[PDB]
Amino acid sequence: AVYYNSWQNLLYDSNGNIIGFKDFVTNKTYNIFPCYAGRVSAAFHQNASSLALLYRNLKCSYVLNNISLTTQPYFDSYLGCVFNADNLTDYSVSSCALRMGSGFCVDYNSYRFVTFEPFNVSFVNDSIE
Amino acid sequence: FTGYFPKSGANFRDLSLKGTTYLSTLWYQKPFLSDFNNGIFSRVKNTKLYVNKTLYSEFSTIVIGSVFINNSYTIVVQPHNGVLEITACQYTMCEY
Amino acid sequence: SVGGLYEIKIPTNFTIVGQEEFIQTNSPKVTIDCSLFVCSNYAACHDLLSEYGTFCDNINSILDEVNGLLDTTQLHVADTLMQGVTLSSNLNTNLHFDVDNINFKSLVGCLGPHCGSSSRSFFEDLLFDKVKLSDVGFVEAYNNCTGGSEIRDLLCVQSFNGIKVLPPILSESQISGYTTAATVAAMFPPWSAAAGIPFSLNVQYRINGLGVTMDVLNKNQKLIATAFNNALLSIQNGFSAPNSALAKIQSVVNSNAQALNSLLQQLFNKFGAISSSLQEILSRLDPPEAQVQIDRLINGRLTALNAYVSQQLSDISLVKFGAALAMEKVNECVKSQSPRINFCGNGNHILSLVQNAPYGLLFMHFSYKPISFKTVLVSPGLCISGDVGIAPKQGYFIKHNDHWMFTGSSYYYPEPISDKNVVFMNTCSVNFTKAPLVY
Amino acid sequence: CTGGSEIRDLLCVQSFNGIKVLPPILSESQISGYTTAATVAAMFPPWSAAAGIPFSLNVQYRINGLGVTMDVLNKNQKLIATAFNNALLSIQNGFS
Amino acid sequence: AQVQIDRLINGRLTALNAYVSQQLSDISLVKFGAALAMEKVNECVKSQ
Amino acid sequence: LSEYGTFCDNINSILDEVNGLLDTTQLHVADTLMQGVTLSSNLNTNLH
Amino acid sequence: AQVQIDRLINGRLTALNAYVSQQLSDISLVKFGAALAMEKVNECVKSQ
Amino acid sequence: QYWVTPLSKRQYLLKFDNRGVITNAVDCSSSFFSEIQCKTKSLLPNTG
Ligand SMILES: *[C@@H]1O[C@H](CO)[C@@H](O[C@@H]2O[C@H](CO)[C@@H](O[C@@H]3O[C@H](CO)[C@@H](O)[C@H](O)[C@@H]3O)[C@H](O)[C@H]2NC(C)=O)[C@H](O)[C@H]1NC(C)=O
Ligand SMILES: *[C@@H]1O[C@H](CO)[C@@H](O[C@@H]2O[C@H](CO)[C@@H](O)[C@H](O)[C@H]2NC(C)=O)[C@H](O)[C@H]1NC(C)=O
Ligand SMILES: *[C@@H]1O[C@H](CO)[C@@H](O[C@@H]2O[C@H](CO)[C@@H](O)[C@H](O)[C@H]2NC(C)=O)[C@H](O)[C@H]1NC(C)=O
Ligand SMILES: *[C@@H]1O[C@H](CO)[C@@H](O)[C@H](O)[C@H]1NC(C)=O
Ligand SMILES: *[C@@H]1O[C@H](CO)[C@@H](O)[C@H](O)[C@H]1NC(C)=O
Ligand SMILES: *[C@@H]1O[C@H](CO)[C@@H](O)[C@H](O)[C@H]1NC(C)=O
Ligand SMILES: *[C@@H]1O[C@H](CO)[C@@H](O)[C@H](O)[C@H]1NC(C)=O
Repeated sequence: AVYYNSWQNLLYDSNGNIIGFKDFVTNKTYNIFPCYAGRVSAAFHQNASSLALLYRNLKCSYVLNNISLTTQPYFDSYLGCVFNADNLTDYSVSSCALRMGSGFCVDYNSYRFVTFEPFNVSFVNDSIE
Repeated sequence: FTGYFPKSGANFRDLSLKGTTYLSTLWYQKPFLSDFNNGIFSRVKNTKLYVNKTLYSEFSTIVIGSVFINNSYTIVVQPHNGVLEITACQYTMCEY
Repeated sequence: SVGGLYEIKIPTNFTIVGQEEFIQTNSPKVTIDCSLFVCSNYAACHDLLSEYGTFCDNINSILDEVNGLLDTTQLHVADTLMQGVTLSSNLNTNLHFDVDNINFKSLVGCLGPHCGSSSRSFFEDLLFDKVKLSDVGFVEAYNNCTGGSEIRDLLCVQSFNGIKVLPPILSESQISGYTTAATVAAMFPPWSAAAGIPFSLNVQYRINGLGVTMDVLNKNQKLIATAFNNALLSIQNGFSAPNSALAKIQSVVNSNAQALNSLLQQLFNKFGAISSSLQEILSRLDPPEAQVQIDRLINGRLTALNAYVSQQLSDISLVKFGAALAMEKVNECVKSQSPRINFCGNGNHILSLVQNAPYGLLFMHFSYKPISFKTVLVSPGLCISGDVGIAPKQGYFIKHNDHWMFTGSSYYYPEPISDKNVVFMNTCSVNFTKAPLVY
Repeated sequence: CTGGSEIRDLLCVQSFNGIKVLPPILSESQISGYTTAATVAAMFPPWSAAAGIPFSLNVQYRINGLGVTMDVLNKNQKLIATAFNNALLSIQNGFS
Repeated sequence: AQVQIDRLINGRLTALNAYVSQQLSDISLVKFGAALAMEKVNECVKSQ
Repeated sequence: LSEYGTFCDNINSILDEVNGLLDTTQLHVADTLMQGVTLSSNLNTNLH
Repeated sequence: AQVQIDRLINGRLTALNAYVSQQLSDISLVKFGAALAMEKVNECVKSQ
Repeated sequence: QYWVTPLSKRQYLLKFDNRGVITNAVDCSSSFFSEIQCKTKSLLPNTG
């Protein structure tokens, strides 16, 4: 940082929050960023004995390294890291009780992470010419 | 931000007085002797003079006080050609 | 009326004009963690907030109801788009994109899931690229909240404070695929969205229904097709200008961002407390006085959440109204042509097409636009032969070559009077021009 | 509100307390002009608001579309016109 | 005085919030009615 | 009241949005009324 | 007791205001649905 | 030249550039345009 003058040691935003500081002892300048906060989207089916967990917009590496270690299987979906659900986006369902967003569904038989395709085109094999 | 600021649209008053030999007693009265109240903002011109092409800086000295006598502190801000001497002392301030 | 004839300006030349219309059918699904918003990380605040009980539960329940309403609305819109659509399995949009000199290439994306998410059309691609915060835009912005960047995105701050936009249950790619399927349903047999006839014939019949003779329509078919795809190109190019529909689309995102920022700003209001920061209060006071201050913050933040919730309910009511209008327009302007004059845009509406837009649908209304006019003397009826009255069907009776002839009301083309273009009456009305020599 | 009247209008009190009704962007006179223009578009050629035909012929055709033969309509045109403007007069008188 | 004025501020701000919510709700109905009026102008006056 | 923050700002913003919706609605109604209206310049309602 | 009862009065009046706003919003949708139902009675049952 | 003006506790809108220098300021209560500037927290408010 080059914006600290001799008398200045704190960086503030428009709302009065501290977002950076120059250390008094070492003169080293830092930016201050908030620690991560967020929710877990849990998909539950009445017939199941466990939960499917979706950490929205978080990669599985980030979840495991910086939030919590778990023994459940995981994979990186479009919506974020998904726990305890099989990645089966090549499969499709027309009805969905656990809608996760962006055309993705959690389907319970275990939980499966599948695509939600509620509507089809009726197809005929007649010629278009 | 709320702070001690000038009122925009108000008037600056050029209270600097330059004499040569004679001092008018009217200089040491109102409206030149002014009330302090919360405070003042000063816009001071640095009168840059040259002697043998050597730059010299001069501008008016301001005193801030109440009664200007040696049982009371007077703040004095006096330039000394690059050195701004600020004192707050029990000065025997002169009449003029 | 000079005698029995009035002066009327009848078009002698015409073009086809395209008009955009964006109708909002969806909005960002805002979810608030009331506990994280009101109390952040602070155990002393969560304890006091738990004494307020069902307030955060009520906020969560109302927002869940609102978001479920949005999801059901999106499902209904998709169902409306996909209703009655029958497509040939031989349809491959890579090669079949124009028919009868009308180019639908820009209105059609990839057909079938085998092409993937590329089902979005060139039109929809051009429209989506100019709006950053679509569903995928929100997903990417929230993905970047743990990338370690030095950029302080407002969306990341909002999400960290419990304010997050969730993606819709159906991705906009799916909606674009649905609109592509609806659009190609008019291109090719069985023409399931074009009244079971070729698109150009449907356009010709729609123009003829306005009072234009079939002769000029089937003689100027190439000109009509050129005018049609020129109108489509005019719409597409008008998106680059300060377009009103693009401004309306961006207004949804801008208003959502403004509401979210205003809600986040509530976390910096003191509400009469010593500070808006729970950190400062808990570092200044013991539990007895800290509780007094934290209660003022809890009350201010819960009031702000309630106000935002009421606003969101009110806004989603209008979103539902707009979605109902959009479904009605899909049914009665795109898939068919309901006899409602100014429902599908202004003017002499010919036909309408629909394309996917961020948080809504964009309708392209194509109209019959007269270019030049001829002022002619017209008769609204004639008393002919044995005092039998005749009235023109979607036209007028004109004196041409000192002879009574018929012309359409929307195009000047004198043609002989016949039972095709005449309504018969057993007794002619008064002020009907006398014409005993006719028929 | 500034006429100095002895009458205490509640609107003036509300406005003094910050509650005021602002006029619409288009005056009701403009809206009435628009409605007048839309109405006269039905009497006279080009009959842009009456499907391009005289108003009386439009009324007769609309009645015929209900299942009324044209023979009675075009011989009772005077009676139909008097019934129409009597209905309009009744609508006007109903506001009393 | 601040203790009393804060109670008046909170009451008056709550009243303003309630009026604002009611006004939004009423204007939604006004918009619905105006849409109906435009539809009637199009489909009863200008055409049948 | 200044220490309560953006409360009055939210009130004013919501009411401004409501009144702008009313204004846009009135413009749309007027546009619907005048859509497609063509009148003769010879028209003089004092006699016709 | 007045201090405690005042906190209960404020909480209960805020809850009533929130419920009132929700009820207004819901009845707007009920009116829209009833308008749709009347339109369908007119244009699907009584006629086509 | 020694220009002196009184000071008082006033609210200002201070704009800082990307290097932390105060480049512009607005005395909020000095004028109507100053009030608009402070209300929008911008030196050049939007047309309205
Ligand atoms: C009637 O049938 C004929 C024959 O099948 C159709 O003619 C075809 O019309 C298409 C236009 O839709 C022509 O495609 C054109 O290709 C050229 C490049 O050669 C390109 O520059 C144009 O922009 C357009 O894409 C196609 O060549 C043409 N084929 C033949 C054999 O004439 C016609 O469209 C059908 N309909 C009508 C109303 O005539
Ligand atoms: C950190 O920066 C400060 C500010 O420049 C340094 O303090 C100055 O050091 C110089 C050099 O000895 C002195 O002449 C000044 O009097 C000091 N104070 C000020 C206000 O300038 C300090 O030495 C630096 N420390 C490190 C470890 O870099
Ligand atoms: C989740 O499953 C999907 C579907 O099987 C995977 O997507 C496929 O991945 C294979 C291998 O990389 C590709 O050959 C296919 O083309 C992909 N199909 C689609 C439609 O994208 C996806 O990679 C899986 N993800 C994880 C994290 O396992
Ligand atoms: C949609 O089509 C797919 C592919 O054939 C099929 O698996 C699925 O059951 C269909 N769903 C519906 C509701 O038609
Ligand atoms: C279409 O499908 C039917 C039923 O399987 C079959 O009899 C017919 O030959 C098919 N036609 C084509 C062109 O594939
Ligand atoms: C109609 O107008 C276009 C362009 O203005 C022109 O090219 C064309 O020749 C005109 N046709 C007639 C019949 O006037
Ligand atoms: C996310 O970050 C990547 C890499 O920094 C960047 O390329 C991309 O544009 C960003 N997207 C958003 C929505 O911030």
